[PDB]
Amino acid sequence: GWTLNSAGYLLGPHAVGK
Repeated sequence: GWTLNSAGYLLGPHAVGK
């Protein structure tokens, strides 16, 4: 992502990171 997918939405299809 860039703003809505990186800063707005969370990423992690296989690897988790909180």
